[PDB]
Amino acid sequence: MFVDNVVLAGVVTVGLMVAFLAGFGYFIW
Amino acid sequence: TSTAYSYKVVRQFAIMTVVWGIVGMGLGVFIAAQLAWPFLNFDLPWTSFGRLRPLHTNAVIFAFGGCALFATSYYSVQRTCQTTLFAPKLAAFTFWGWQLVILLAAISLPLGFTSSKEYAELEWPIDILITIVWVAYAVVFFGTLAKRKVKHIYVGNWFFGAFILTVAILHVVNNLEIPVTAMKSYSLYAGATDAMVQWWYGHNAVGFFLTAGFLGIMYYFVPKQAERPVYSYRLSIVHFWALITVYIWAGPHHLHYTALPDWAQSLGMVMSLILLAPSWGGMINGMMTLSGAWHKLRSDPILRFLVVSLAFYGMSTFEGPMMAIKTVNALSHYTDWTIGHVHAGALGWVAMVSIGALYHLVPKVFGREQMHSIGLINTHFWLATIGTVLYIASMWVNGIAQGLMWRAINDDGTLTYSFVESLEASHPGFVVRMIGGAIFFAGMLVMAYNTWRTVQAAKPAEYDAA
Amino acid sequence: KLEKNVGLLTLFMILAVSIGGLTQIVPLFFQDSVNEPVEGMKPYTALQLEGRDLYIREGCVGCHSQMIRPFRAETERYGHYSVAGESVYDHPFLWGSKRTGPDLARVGGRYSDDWHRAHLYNPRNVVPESKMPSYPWLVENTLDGKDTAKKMSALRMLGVPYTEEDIAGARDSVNGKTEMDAMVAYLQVLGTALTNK
Amino acid sequence: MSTFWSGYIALLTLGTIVALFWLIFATRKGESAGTTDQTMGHAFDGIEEYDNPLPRWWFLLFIGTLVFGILYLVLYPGLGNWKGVLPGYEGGWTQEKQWEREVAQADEKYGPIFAKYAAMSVEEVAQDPQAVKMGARLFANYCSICHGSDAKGSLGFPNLADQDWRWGGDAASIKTSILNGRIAAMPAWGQAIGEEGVKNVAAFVRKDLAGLPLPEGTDADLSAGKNVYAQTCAVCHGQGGEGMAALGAPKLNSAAGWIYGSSLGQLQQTIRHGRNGQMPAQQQYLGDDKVHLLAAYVYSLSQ
Ligand code: HEC
Ligand code: HEC
Ligand code: HEC
Ligand code: HEM
Ligand code: HEM
Ligand SMILES: [Ca+2]
Ligand SMILES: [Ca+2]
Ligand SMILES: [Cu+2]
Repeated sequence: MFVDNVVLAGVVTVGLMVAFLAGFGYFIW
Repeated sequence: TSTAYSYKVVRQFAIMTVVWGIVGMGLGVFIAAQLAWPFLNFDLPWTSFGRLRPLHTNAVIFAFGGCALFATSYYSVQRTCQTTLFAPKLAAFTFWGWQLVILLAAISLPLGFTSSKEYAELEWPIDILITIVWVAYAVVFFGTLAKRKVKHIYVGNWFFGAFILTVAILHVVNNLEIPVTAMKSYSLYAGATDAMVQWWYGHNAVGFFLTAGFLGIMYYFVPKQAERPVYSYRLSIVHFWALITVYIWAGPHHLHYTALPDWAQSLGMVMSLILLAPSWGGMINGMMTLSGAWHKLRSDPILRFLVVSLAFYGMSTFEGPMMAIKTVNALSHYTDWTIGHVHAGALGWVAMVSIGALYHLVPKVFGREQMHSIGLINTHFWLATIGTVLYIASMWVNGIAQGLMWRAINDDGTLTYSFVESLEASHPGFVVRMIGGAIFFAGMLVMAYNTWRTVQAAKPAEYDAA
Repeated sequence: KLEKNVGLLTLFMILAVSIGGLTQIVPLFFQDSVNEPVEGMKPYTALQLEGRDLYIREGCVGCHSQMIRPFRAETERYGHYSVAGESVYDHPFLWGSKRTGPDLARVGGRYSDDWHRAHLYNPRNVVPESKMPSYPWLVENTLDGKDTAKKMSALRMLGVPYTEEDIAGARDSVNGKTEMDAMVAYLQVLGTALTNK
Repeated sequence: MSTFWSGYIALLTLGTIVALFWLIFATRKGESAGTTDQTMGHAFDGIEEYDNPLPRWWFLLFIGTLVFGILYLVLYPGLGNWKGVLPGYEGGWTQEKQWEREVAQADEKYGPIFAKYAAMSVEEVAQDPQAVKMGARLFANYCSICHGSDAKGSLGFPNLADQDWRWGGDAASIKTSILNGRIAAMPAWGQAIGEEGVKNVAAFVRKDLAGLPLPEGTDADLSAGKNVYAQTCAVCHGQGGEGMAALGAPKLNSAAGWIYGSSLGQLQQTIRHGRNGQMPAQQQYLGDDKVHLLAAYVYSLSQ
């Protein structure tokens, strides 16, 4: 895929959301 | 006498909350399908996407979310300060009034009468009606507060009260418009100024209508369902005032890298980032309340709803600040990612919490000890969760794909993708989202059936007295 | 405490909630850069104005942005990044918030009237993989120009410098034209103001 | 922005931040610093509230955000007219300024490639594969929507891939088409020629010129058609329908290059009401460089 600063910002933002959700989600079990 | 809570209006607004939930989310599924398969536009002006979209929007926010807010606030305030609703008939007026508003939306928007201003699309006569109904609502609520029993006012009503006042201000300011004809007006503002008024209004719409008001909901029902005390009253103070003040500033995060001046844009980003803290103070206060009683989650699906609701709330009040960063918005803006965020908050926070709240209150208000089937509350929970997650996922995929493809440059500087290539890339996403939303909608039907079954049971249902 | 005081809580709420509005909206009323038209620019012509209101009624904004962001790739794709002065007479503004379809801030003269007609009549017919709705009724409907005068009067009242010449016979500028005529007329002026000043 | 407004904005923004700090701390004073579990004595319904401390981490987060906000404001425009102190942008930072850099940087990076191609003849550029691929990339973004993603067109819009050219298929002609645009003008013959006249030339062009068969039992006067064509049509399309590239009049001795259909009826409509195809000029939107590469690409297509 095409990689830019902005694309990276977006990707790590979404990743962070996955992390927050995953953490919270398993945290609820 | 009259020292029996007025449950009538709450009853009406509850039922109608489920009804408009169905109608609105149905519309959602439908226009999603239109985005997947354009033939569903049917070459008819009143059923084309452009017109139906704001119908979905208004039905789902002001009709569904709205009625949820009415039922919840009227129940909650009455019990939380222990008196019958002030001016109960005026509350009845706010019911039929609000219904008239929604019906006017349903007729007018497919007919083509729209301001084109997001979440403010209804034309001026309807804006007048709304203002009137809202003033009445304010009188009923703040009046009920003014004639409470306890010295203190519960923080749930700080949020409700705030929501009411600021929504009134918002609505009046952003809908200042010269009427040209019966159903056509021009905005007072234009260009960048209009954009700013619009998104001050627009964001503070979800900020107070869909955040504050529903934080009120959370603050009554989470502790009431869990039967635990509210964690950290100090937090309630901090997070309330800080949210109530910082959120207003968050307007410009919509207009990043637009014709809006740089200074405003920045003010919006900075304050959107500050906003992270109070917002989370909400979900912290909600969840830490459940500490110790987590074993209830496998037991009680209503509580499941409320908690998971807080999960999505935090997630989107984290996602939001992130996307409010100019460099991130640089990719996110105009993409399906925005919509993804939207429905993360919408399905996951607003919808879930109002669902839970209704599942709690509807039996009570209908003189009944509980819902007809708790099992269907659980199956509803799973349908709604799966649906929300699918929706979110498909929109992240689509959004990243779009932003990326749109700005994708080759080694020789030329643009990598045609807009149509991005469009085509998005179709699987459109279909998955259509299915996720469909599933959530199915859950809503399950709720409708359940609620109906319990509604059947008693004609005289004035139980509860205190 | 002020927890027990209804009017004090109410007051400090209305106070706390106002600061952002006062600090963001108010100074824009007086900022020049966002109130100055592009120098060349005129108000929308009766037909253009009518077509813009058609664009509004059909929900075009819902898939189409009119706001080019100052990035190289958006510049390359659409043209010169949008300027505040371009939307100075837009009651109400039609910057997008979504791009289901491409940005239209400068559809300008990028396409022929004929193309716009075919494509609005059936987008799939010219762009097979379009997700855009067909808008054939635009052809079957005729503008009578009844309210154009009123509309322009209202917009002048709101600041838009319509001439008496403009308002007078704004009707016969429009009467008999089809809605499709008006929509096309509107689309063909978008973003033109800047690139020929 | 007038200074008064700049000051007003800054003062209010800062006052709000200060107020926020004051709020977080003032809320914080009797901090247990522990979960504690005490409760306060007033009941709302069912609900009661613990007097708990703010989570230290949440506190930290909140403060950090405000600090970041002050830092951002100092770095970047926002308060008033204050210009950014951020390093590397002289006279501060604005979105426009940022844009100028990205373009300028791009121009420095890619400028030679464009430059290299510009010296070369359009015919020379087509030879270079690298150039063609670049041109194709350009084509999809700006030219695909009308001429098809395959450049093979549709009804109303020329197939650029084939060997049939309306305005000529030499490099110079193609480049001119793209650069300056093109408007064709088939005048309408309906009134001038009569309905029967229309039917007749249509039939003549389809059968006798284009070598297409006529629909069963359509008694058109092909002789009449022929005469009409010679009288009127031959002037622009040539007699025998070679067509004239000068006028963008297409050849009529083959339906292959026709953009308005080849059925008797469609021919009749073309003849009766005329045609005014428009190829928009790209000189303004794309500029000489891009246009040059595109001419190269389109030229390349047909070989
Ligand atoms: C969302 C459901 C759509 C609505 C409503 C409208 N448009 Fe659209 N449009 C859409 C897509 C997916 C595309 C790209 C594919 C295509 O058909 O070209 C478009 C494109 C346009 C264009 C061409 C823009 C360009 O290529 O530069 C124009 C001029 C345009 N659309 C006009 C338009 C108007 C006037 C409509 C409102 C009634 C409108 N569109 C609605 C999808 C959607
Ligand atoms: C649609 C809105 C147009 C866009 C964008 C482009 N072209 Fe086109 N082109 C179009 C039409 C309707 C015609 C026929 C004109 C006529 O005589 O009726 C054309 C023609 C050309 C030609 C000449 C073809 C010939 O036979 O001589 C060329 C070289 C040309 N077009 C190429 C081209 C490129 C490179 C452009 C993209 C930016 C492009 N066209 C866009 C329709 C339109
Ligand atoms: C003078 C120059 C005129 C005259 C007198 C005629 N035509 Fe022809 N024509 C002309 C142009 C510039 C074009 C291109 C139109 C466009 O591309 O928009 C045409 C085209 C046609 C076509 C369509 C070919 C296609 O489908 O692509 C037909 C069928 C046609 N012309 C035939 C025709 C006949 C029968 C007329 C004589 C009375 C005739 N033309 C005259 C230019 C001109
Ligand atoms: C701190 C809290 C929040 C912040 C800072 C925030 C920020 C944002 C941002 C940056 C966007 C993208 C705007 C754009 O690029 O066009 C957005 C869109 C949106 N968000 Fe949030 N968000 C928050 C919470 C929420 C929540 C909880 C909801 C729940 C419904 C919500 C609903 C929406 C809606 C409806 C839009 C779309 C507005 C439009 O149509 O353009 N937001 N928000
Ligand atoms: C339950 C299934 C739902 C489905 C399938 C659905 C579908 C959709 C679709 C397809 C769009 C337009 C997307 C686009 O233009 O790209 C949309 C917009 C929107 N929906 Fe829903 N929706 C659902 C429920 C809800 C709910 C419960 C809310 C509650 C607030 C909501 C709020 C919104 C908002 C605010 C927008 C506008 C977003 C924007 O302007 O950026 N939706 N929805
Ligand atoms: Ca309105
Ligand atoms: Ca939007
Ligand atoms: Cu916002």
